[PDB]
Amino acid sequence: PKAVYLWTVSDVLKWYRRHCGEYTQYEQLFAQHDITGRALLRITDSSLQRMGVTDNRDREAIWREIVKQRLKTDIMEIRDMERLNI
Amino acid sequence: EPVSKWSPSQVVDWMKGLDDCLQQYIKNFEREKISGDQLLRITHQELEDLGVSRIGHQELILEAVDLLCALNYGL
Repeated sequence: PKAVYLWTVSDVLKWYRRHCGEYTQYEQLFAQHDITGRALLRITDSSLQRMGVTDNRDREAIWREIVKQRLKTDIMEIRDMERLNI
Repeated sequence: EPVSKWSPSQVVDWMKGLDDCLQQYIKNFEREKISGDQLLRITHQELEDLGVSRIGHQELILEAVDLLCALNYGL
């Protein structure tokens, strides 16, 4: 399971389709804005708005997926780092 | 030298060490004469005005500034 910091825009769109699949109309905003993993770890609700996800409920749903992936990422990296110790 | 002291030419030399996809923005930073102090203070809106309309690209520049800022102040 490749770490998010290493995700290409392609890995981001695969992520999006898997988790935000019901909101497929915004998928191409992530391509157009060149959202890599590194950007995905930084963007905010405001970025999503600026990118073109104007609908509040759609935006909150996407934002909830982003936060969920960030938590998953953080946990798995901690688990990985512990295996290497130190 | 603290980053707040860098000249526009020093900011451009720093940018030249960043991702290949950000090299296209260098002409704009040069034209506008972005100094080290201005770079440490840079915002999403200033990047948009400098021609960085892709939010992915804005975030890569902001990531790099955040790292430079931490180094500057030895955090």
